[PDB]
Amino acid sequence: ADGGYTVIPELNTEIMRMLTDESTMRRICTVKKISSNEFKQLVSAGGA
Amino acid sequence: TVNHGEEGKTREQTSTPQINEVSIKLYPVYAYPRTTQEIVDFSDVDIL
Repeated sequence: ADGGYTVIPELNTEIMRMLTDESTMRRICTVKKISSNEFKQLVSAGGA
Repeated sequence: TVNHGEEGKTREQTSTPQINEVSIKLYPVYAYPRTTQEIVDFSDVDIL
């Protein structure tokens, strides 16, 4: 009552996303944006 | 009906013509094909 209601808590408008992490999979592995259900990469076994 | 009658013979009341009313109701011939977003996004045909 003694000037306590005036003080509002300044909510940081940027919520802290605890579970955020730079995707190590997407960095170490290649990312091929594609338009299809299936992606066929040709991987030559060898034998030449 | 058209009556014949005679010279000096009283005239009976002929039946009045009848009217018929055809109620042509409207009915929705709907098509509700639940296509997946998979087909639309993957295919280059633009299946929509």
